[PDB]
Order: sequence, then C-alpha cells, then structure tokens
Amino acid sequence: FGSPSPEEAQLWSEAFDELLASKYGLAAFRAFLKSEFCEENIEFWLACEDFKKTKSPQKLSSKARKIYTDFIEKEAPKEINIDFQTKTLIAQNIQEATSGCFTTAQKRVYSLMENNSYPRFLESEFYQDLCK
Amino acid sequence: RRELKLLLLGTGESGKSTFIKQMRIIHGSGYSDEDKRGFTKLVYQNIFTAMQAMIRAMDTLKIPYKYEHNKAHAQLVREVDVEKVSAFDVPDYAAIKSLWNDPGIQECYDRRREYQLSDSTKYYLNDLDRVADPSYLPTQQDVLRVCVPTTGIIEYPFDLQSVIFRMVDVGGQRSERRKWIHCFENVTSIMFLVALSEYDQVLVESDNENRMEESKALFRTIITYPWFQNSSVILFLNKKDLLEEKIMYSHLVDYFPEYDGPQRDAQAAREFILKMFVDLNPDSDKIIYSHFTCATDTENIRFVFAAVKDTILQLNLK
Ligand SMILES: Nc1nc2c(ncn2[C@@H]2O[C@H](COP(=O)(O)OP(=O)(O)O)[C@@H](O)[C@H]2O)c(=O)[nH]1
Ligand code: ALF
Ligand SMILES: [Cl-]
Ligand SMILES: [Cl-]
Ligand SMILES: [Co+2]
Ligand SMILES: [Co+2]
Repeated sequence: FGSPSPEEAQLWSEAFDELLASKYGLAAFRAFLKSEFCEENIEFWLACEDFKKTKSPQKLSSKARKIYTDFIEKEAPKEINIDFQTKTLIAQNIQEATSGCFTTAQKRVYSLMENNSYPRFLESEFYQDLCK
Repeated sequence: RRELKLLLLGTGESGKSTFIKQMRIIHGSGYSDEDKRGFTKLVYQNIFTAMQAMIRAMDTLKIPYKYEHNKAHAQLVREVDVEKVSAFDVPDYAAIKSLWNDPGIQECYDRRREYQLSDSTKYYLNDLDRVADPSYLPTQQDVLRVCVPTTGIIEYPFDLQSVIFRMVDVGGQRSERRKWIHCFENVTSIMFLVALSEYDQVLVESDNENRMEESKALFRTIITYPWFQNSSVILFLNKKDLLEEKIMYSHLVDYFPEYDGPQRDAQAAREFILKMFVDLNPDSDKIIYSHFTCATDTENIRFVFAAVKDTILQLNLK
C-alpha cells in the first residue's frame, strides 16, 4: 500500500510544502526530478534537513564533510548549481560546522525547485492522472 | 507527427529559457491573463535578490552609502527570507526605493560587471512603483525579463504547421554540462546561444575567468563532437540590446586586444564577435548559420524563428 486520494494529491498544488509533507508526493516528485536529471537538488535539501537537526559535534563535523564532497566540491558527483561565493562561504565554515552551515544553500535550492521543477511536476501527466 | 529535435546550448544565462518562453508565445501554450499571475512572486524575489546583491557589492567594493540611514534600510533588506516573500511590504518598498535612489548604490550598480547581478535589475527597479502596486499584474515583457536558473534537462515540444520541433533547455553552468550527455542522441540542430553583453563579465562558477572566453571554449567543443557532424549548427549572438548600452563605456579592446576595429560601435564590435566564433570551426564543409538577437523582444524573434524554421527544414527535409 501507500497510495494517495485524488483530493489528497490536489492539495499538493496549494504550495510546495503540501507536496513535501506527503510521503508519496515526495516519492513522485523525486521520480520526476530523475526524469529531468536534477534530483540532486532534492537529495541535497533532504541532506540539509537532517544535518540541521544533528546534535553531537562529531556527527555535526563528519556529516559536514559528507555533504560538501557529494554536492559542493567542484566536479562532485552530485554537484548542485550554485555560486562560487556560496560554495566558498561553505568551504571555510566546514572545519567547525554548526547547524547553519548549508542553510544559505538549502534555501536557494528550495527556491530553485519551488520556481522551476515544482511547477513542471504540476503540469505533468503523471500528476494530473493522479488528480482523478 | 513528423518530429525533429533541437538543442538549446549555451553557458549560464545566455538566454536559453527566455527563448523557450518566446517559443510558447509565438507557437505555443500562450501566457494567459491568469498565467501571468503565477510569476508575480518571482518578480518580487528577483527584486530582493538584486538589491541583496548590490548591498554586498557595497561591502565588497567598500563603496559608502551617501545617506547613513540607508545602512539600516540595507540591513532590513539583508535579512529577508526571499522564498517566504509573497506580498510586497510598504516598509520593504520604502527600504528598496530608498536604496535604489541612494547615489552609493547607483555607483555600485554602475560597476555590476564586477559582480553577480541579473541583467533585469534596472528594468524592474525603475518600474518599482508599478510592481509594488497591491493590484499588480505583470506584463508579458515582465515575464521574459524574469531570471530563473534552469537546472537539468527539459523537453519543450511545439507543433509548427508541418512539423513538431522538440526543443531542449539545459543548465548553462559548468555543473550542469556533465548532464548534457543525456540529450545528445538524435539531434537535427544545435542552437548555441551567446550573451553578446558578456565580453567584460566574469563567471559565477569561478573567480577571475572571462565569460566570453568560456563560450568560445564551449562552442568549439560542441562543434568538435562527432555525433554532431550531421547536425546543423546555428549560433545566436544574444542580448544585442545590452551590447548597445555596454560598448559605449566598456572597451572590447581591453578584453580582446585583437580587436583592430573602432571603439564605441555596437555593430563593428559584434561583427568581430561573430568572426571569433565562426573561426573556432575546423570543418570546412560545415557551414555555421548565425543571428543577432534580443531574446526579450517577441517581434524580433519571429523574423528569426520563422527564418530559422525555413533553414532547418531546407536542411533536414529536402
Ligand atoms: N536585456 C536583455 N535581457 C535578456 C536577453 N535575453 C535574456 N535576457 C535576460 O537575461 C536573463 C537570462 O535569461 P535565461 O533564459 O534565464 O538564460 P539561461 O540561463 O541561459 O536560460 C533573464 O533575466 C532574461 O530576462 C536580451 O536579449 N536582452
Ligand atoms: F544559467 Al541558465 F538557464 F543556463 F539560468
Ligand atoms: Cl526603516
Ligand atoms: Cl523607513
Ligand atoms: Co527608516
Ligand atoms: Co568535413
């Protein structure tokens, strides 16, 4: 099981958060981003949302490295589309990383989906079929 | 359903997505009275972003604000969650208005070649009154001017009379170029955009690297690809209007010391720019069709995309 009602899925149009609230809605949106080769934005955002809540200064420093290499380091496997400014802003901060290390970039990437991939998800046939 | 695929390739912000927007207007989905409402929020975000950019440039370049209360105004602007913006506050209107009309910000704006600032900054801030209106509908020209980065690879299919052109928007930045692989099969024609206005800027992706030197570099590579030997290659020297502004104080000769032509001429400058790009071609039998464009003008594009329709048909039909 796991399926959403059409009414439930229609709510995902209200805003980007109504989708992300939805466990399934999230699964669908990822699938979409895969189809257009920019799922790295959503993974990274999810990666930040956990990092934000990290407690111990060990994990708070070794996850700090995990994220950097995966998304920020140039030619990184999952390099996200952001500025040299912001990328360097991070690079320096990572020695003694705190919760608010990536939160600058997190916000951009969210906007970068909000204003771009999210609207397209809504104009997709997979979604519109789901609203029936 | 006779289908032909077209790639819109080009560095960051050469005007690729704007082209797609203009396709939709000339041969497509149309931007209804309503449609337009959807963009408002992003026009707002653009405005805030641009100003947030100029405020850093004040620190970065150690340019002082003329009026000292504009610092606390800039402080307020500094600290806006740009995503959470849905309406336009009178205090935020006051803050931006105030800043924009500060001669220190205006000095900083003049030096936008030294930093990251959307090309649409001035268009919006001068019509800030029109924007700030609580009953604001964006014009279509407003929509074209919006700056929204493309990430990944998106197919935008349009049915012209005879054929269905399948257009593909991609990410211009270095980070996205590794993804372009995923759209290279089965390509009738590349449409390679170049910002004409970019001859004196540096790259968002790295410090101290000339934007046009990038494009030349990239164009050469694309051309060089063997799976593109039977594709038509059409070059678009875009942002020609921004070139008419720029060449009257930034001197091409200081960036490309080859340029033996005269200064303060848009035309003679851009003809040189074109030569530069055409010269990067090795293959002598391969002919490179070109155009000068302003992507934010619909009446202009129509005499180009009606013309480019005719070219691509004649090439890959008869
Ligand atoms: N003034 C002017 N602005 C343009 C022109 N073409 C694009 N722009 C603007 O420059 C930015 C780049 O457009 P975009 O299509 O996002 O570039 P892309 O990233 O390569 O798709 C947008 O804000 C456009 O409105 C042009 O010919 N003249
Ligand atoms: F820099 Al782009 F779409 F390539 F905004
Ligand atoms: Cl104030
Ligand atoms: Cl005030
Ligand atoms: Co005040
Ligand atoms: Co040959």
